[PDB]
Amino acid sequence: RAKAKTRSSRAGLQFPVGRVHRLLRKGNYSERVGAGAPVYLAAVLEYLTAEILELAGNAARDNKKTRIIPRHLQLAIRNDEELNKLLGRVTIAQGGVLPNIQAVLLPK
Amino acid sequence: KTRSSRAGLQFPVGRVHRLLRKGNYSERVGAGAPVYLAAVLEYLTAEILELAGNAARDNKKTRIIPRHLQLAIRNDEELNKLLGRVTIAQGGVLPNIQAVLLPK
Amino acid sequence: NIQGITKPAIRRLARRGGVKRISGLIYEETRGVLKVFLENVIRDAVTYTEHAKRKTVTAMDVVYALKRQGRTLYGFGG
Amino acid sequence: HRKVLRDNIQGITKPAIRRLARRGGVKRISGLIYEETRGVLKVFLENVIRDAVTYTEHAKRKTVTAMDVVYALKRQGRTLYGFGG
Amino acid sequence: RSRKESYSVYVYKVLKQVHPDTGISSKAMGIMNSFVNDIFERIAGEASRLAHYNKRSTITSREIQTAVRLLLPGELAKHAVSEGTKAVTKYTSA
Amino acid sequence: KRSRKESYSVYVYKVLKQVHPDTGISSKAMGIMNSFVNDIFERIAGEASRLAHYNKRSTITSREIQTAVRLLLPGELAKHAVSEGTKAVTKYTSAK
Amino acid sequence: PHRYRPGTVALREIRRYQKSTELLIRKLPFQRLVREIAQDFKTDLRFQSSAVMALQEACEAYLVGLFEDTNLCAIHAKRVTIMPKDIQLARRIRGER
Amino acid sequence: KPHRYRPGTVALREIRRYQKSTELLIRKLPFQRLVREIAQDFKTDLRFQSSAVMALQEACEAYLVGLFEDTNLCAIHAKRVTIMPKDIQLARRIRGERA
DNA sequence: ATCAATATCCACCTGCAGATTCTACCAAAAGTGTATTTGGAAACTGCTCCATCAAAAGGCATGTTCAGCTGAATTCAGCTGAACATGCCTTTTGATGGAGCAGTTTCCAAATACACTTTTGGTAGAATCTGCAGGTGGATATTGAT
DNA sequence: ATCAATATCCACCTGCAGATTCTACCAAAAGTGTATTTGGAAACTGCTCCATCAAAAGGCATGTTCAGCTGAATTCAGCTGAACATGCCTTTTGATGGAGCAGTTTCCAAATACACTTTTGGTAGAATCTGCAGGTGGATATTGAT
Ligand SMILES: [Cl-]
Ligand SMILES: [Cl-]
Ligand SMILES: [Cl-]
Ligand SMILES: [Cl-]
Ligand SMILES: [Mn+2]
Ligand SMILES: [Mn+2]
Ligand SMILES: [Mn+2]
Ligand SMILES: [Mn+2]
Ligand SMILES: [Mn+2]
Ligand SMILES: [Mn+2]
Ligand SMILES: [Mn+2]
Ligand SMILES: [Mn+2]
Ligand SMILES: [Mn+2]
Repeated sequence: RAKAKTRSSRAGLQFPVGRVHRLLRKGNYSERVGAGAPVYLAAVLEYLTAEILELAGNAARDNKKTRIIPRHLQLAIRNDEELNKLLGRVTIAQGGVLPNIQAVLLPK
Repeated sequence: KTRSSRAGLQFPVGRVHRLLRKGNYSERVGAGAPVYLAAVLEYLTAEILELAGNAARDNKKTRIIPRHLQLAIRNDEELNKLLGRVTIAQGGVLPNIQAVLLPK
Repeated sequence: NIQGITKPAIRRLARRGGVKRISGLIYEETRGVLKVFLENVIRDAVTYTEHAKRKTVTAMDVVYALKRQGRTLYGFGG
Repeated sequence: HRKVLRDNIQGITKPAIRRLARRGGVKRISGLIYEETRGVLKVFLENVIRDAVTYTEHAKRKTVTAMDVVYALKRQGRTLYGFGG
Repeated sequence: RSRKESYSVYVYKVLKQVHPDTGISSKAMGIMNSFVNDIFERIAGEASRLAHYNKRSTITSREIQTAVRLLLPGELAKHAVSEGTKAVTKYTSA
Repeated sequence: KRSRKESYSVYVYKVLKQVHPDTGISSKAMGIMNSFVNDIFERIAGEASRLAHYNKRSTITSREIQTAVRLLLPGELAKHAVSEGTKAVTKYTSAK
Repeated sequence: PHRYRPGTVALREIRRYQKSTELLIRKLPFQRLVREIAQDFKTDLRFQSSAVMALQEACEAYLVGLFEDTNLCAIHAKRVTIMPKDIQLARRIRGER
Repeated sequence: KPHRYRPGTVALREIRRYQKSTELLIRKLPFQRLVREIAQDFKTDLRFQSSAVMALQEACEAYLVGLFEDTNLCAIHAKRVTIMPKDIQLARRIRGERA
C-alpha cells in the first residue's frame, strides 16, 4: 500500500494532528469529530506556543541566557497586552513578577 | 410507575438521565446518577422557593416574583455564595446604605 | 448615541448602588466603562449569531455571551 | 508526621511575609498586617487543600498528588502552570 | 409540541409542597428555569471531569456526590448529599 | 511494566528551534509550556463542544474550532490563529 | 420657601431605587446604542426584543455593582463623593484592567 | 559614622531585589508542616508527593504577592504609603473573596 | 558641593547538575475497506422584526443659588524601619523501611441495545383571580425659628 | 431639644385589565421486558516514592534600641455638586404593513466511524554535551552626612 504520510506533514505542521484527533475523540466533546478539526486546533496550538517562545527567546537573549526559563516566559507573557489577557487567571510557577514600583513610593 | 416516584421525587429522573447522556459528559451514565442529581436539584429548588415564598408573604403577595428570589438569595449566605456570579433579571439589590453616608 | 445614556440615568444607577454624592467627571467615565462592557459582550453574542449562520441576534446568543464573560444572567432562556 | 503538628501558621514569619509584600511592591507595613496575612493565607490553603483532598479521596488514594492540587487550583479559578508533569 | 421543554411543572410541584398558598410569576419561573439548568451543568460538568481524571467512562452517583461536595458551600452540600444518597436508597429499595 | 506518559515536549522543542535556532529550554520551562498547550486545548475544545451543542449538531468541525478561537482569543492573537488554522486546513484537504 | 438640605434628597433617592427593580436607563437610547455598537462587528443584523432587554438587564446590574465597589473606594479615601479615580481602582482590582 | 540608611531606602532596595527574583519567599519545611496540618484536619494519614507541596507553595505565594499588589493600591488611594488590614479587606471585598 | 560608605554592576572562569542526543523497541498513528450518519441544496411557510407615521406625557437640559465637602496647610506623638548580636532550626544529603501507587487478570453487577406500550408535558384558549393604577389619611421625617 | 409648618413615605381600598391557573389533546418521551455485552472492581504483586530521622553548617528569625517621618487630627474656605423651578423635545406607545428569515422536510452525495493490519514517530533510559550557577574582583552608581 501507499507509503505512510503523517497528517501533520500533510497540513504542514509540527504539532501532532493524529494525537489531537484522538484527544478530541476521547475527551467527550462530541459524538463525532470532523477531519479538519484536529488540523485547525493543532495549528492554533502550534501558533500560540511558537508565539510565546518567540517572546520568551528574546527575553532570554536580553538577559544574555541561551536557555529559556520560567521567568522568561512570565516576562514575555505579562509584557504583552494580549497574552497577559489570555493568561490573566493563570500563574507561571517560578515566574516572579514584573518590576514595578508605584511612583509615589520613590524618594521625593 | 416512573423513576421519580420510585425515588420519592418531584423532579424528573428520566429527563435528567436523558440530558446526561445527550450532554457529552461521559460514554456511560449509571443508574443512580440521575436519581442523585435530580434529588440535589429538587433540594436546591425547595430551599430557594421556601425563602422566596416567605419574602412574597411578607410583601403581601400571593405570587413570588424576581424581587423575592433575589431577596431570598442575597440574604442567605450559602445561596448567595452559590450564585455569587449570577444575576437575577428584575431582582434589584438588597437595600443597604453605608453608615458614613447617614446624617446626625 | 453613547450620550443617549443621560446624566440623570447614570445618577439613578449610582443611587441603587448606594452612592450619595457624585463628581461631575463620573458621567463620562461611566459612559466609557459601559461602552467597553457592551462591546465585549456584543462581540461574543454576535459571534454566536454568526456561527449559527443567523442574521438575527437571539436572547440565547446574549445569554451565552454573558456566561462566557462570567456575567451569568437568569431569566431569558438561560 | 510522627510528632503532632500544631500552630504551624506561625511558621509564616514576619520576615517571610515582608519579603512577599516587597515582591508585591509594598514599601511600608503596618504592625497588624502580619496576623491578617496569616489569617488570609490559612483560608486560602484550607479552601484549596480541601478540594485537593476531595479529588484524592475520590480516586480512593491515600496520596495527594500534584495533579489533585492542580485540579483544585483550577476549580478556584487559580490555574497553575508547571506541575502537570 | 416539540419547540422546547423546561422544569416548570416540577418547580411548580415543589412550590406547592412548601407554600400551597403561593404561586409564581412568569419571570420568576423563568428565573428558576435558568437556575436549574445552571446547577445541572455545573455538577454534570464537574462529574464529567472527575470521571475523566480517573480514566472512568461512566458517570455514577459517586461522581455526582463528589461533584456536589466540590460545588456546594458548607451546609448546602451536607443537605444535598443527604437528599441524594437518600433518593438512591429509596429508588434502589422499592 | 513501563508506564509511558505522552507530552507535547518534542513538538514544543521543534517550534522553539524554528523561532530561535540558538535557544534551549529548562525542563521546568518545558513544564510551563506543556501546561499551556493542555490549558488552551481544553478551553478551545470546551467552547467548541458547547457550540455544537447549542446548535444541535453532533459533530465538532473546523468551523466550531474557529468560532471558539474567535471567542477565547483577544484581538490580533485571534486573526493570526485563524490565519494559521485556515491555512493548515486548506493545505491538508488538498492532500498537499 | 421649602428647600431640602443637600444630601437629604440623594438619600431619599437611594432608598427609592434600592427598593425598586425597574430599568433605570431609557429604552430607545439604550437600544439605539446597542445596534450602533453591534454594527462595528457584524453587518445588517436584526435583534430579538428579548435580546436587547437581556443586554440591558446585564448592563444595569453590571453598572450597579460597579458603583457599589466604587462607593467603597470613595469611602475608603475619607470621601463621600465618587470620582473617576474610584471607578478606576475598582476595575483595577476586579481584574478588568 | 556609623553609616545609617534613611527609613525607606532599604525597603526600596528590597522591593527591587525581590521583584527581580523568582525564588520562594516562605521557607520550605515550615510551609510543608502547615500544609500537612491543615490537610490532617480533613483526612488523616494522608501522604503527599513532593510536587504537591511545591505546587501549593507556588500558588500561595503568587496569590499573596498579588493581594499585596492590590492592597498597596488601596493604601495609596487613601494617600498612605503604609499598608493596613483595611487595605487587605477592601481588596478581598472588591475581588469578591469576601464581598 | 563634596567624599567616605555601601550596594549594584559587569566581565571572566570552570565543572557538574541539568539539558540534549542517541538508541530501540512498540504503542498508536495511518492505510484499507466497508457500514452508518450528516449537512445541507432546494422549496416552502408563518412569523417576529424593521419601517413609517403620529400624537403627547413625562423626563431631561438649563440656569440659579448656596450648603458644606474636598483639599491644602499644619502639627507632632509614636509606630515601624534600619542595624546588630544571638543562637535556633531550616537546608542538604542519605539511610531505612515499607506504604501504596500502578500494572495485570479474571469475571460479574451494571449498563447498553432494541421493540413496543404507557404516560407525560407542552400548548393554547377558557375561566379565574391577583396585582396595579390612582386616591387618600396618617405615620415619619426634615428643616427653620428659638 | 421643642414647636410649627411642610413634604414624603406607606398602608389600604376599589375596579378591572391581563397575568395565572385550569382544561383537554396529542406527539414525544419515558417506561417495559428481554437479551447481550463489558467497564471496572477485587485480587495480587512489582517497586516507585514517600515518611522519618541523623548530622553538620550557617542562613535567618528574633528581640532590642532609636529616632525619622508617616498617619492621624484639625482648621478654613474655595468652589463643586445638590436641590429646584422652567421650558423644551425625545422617548412612549399605538397602529398598519411588508418581508427578511428563522424553522422544517425530503432526499442523497460527501463525510465519519470502525475493525484489521501495517508502519513509524514517541518515549524511556543511557550516553553525551554544556550552559551558567557560584565565586572573585575592580569599575560604577547611589546614599547621606558635612
Ligand atoms: Cl471539519
Ligand atoms: Cl450510578
Ligand atoms: Cl479623579
Ligand atoms: Cl487597619
Ligand atoms: Mn526567529
Ligand atoms: Mn440485542
Ligand atoms: Mn399532564
Ligand atoms: Mn400607587
Ligand atoms: Mn473489558
Ligand atoms: Mn503625611
Ligand atoms: Mn461658605
Ligand atoms: Mn523512527
Ligand atoms: Mn552569577
